[PDB]
Amino acid sequence: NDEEAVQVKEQSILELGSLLAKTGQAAELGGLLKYVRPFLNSISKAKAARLVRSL
Repeated sequence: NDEEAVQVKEQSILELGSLLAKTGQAAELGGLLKYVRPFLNSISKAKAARLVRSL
């Protein structure tokens, strides 16, 4: 379903974010949180806030 797509999208955000963390990116990783802003409105506030705090 769509929930699976959202899930793999989230783990894609974590994966790519980890890659940017390993490559030492600042503006990219810092702008990632701004880029995922509209994506956080498609799901619950709990997972969104958790993602924000994690990143």
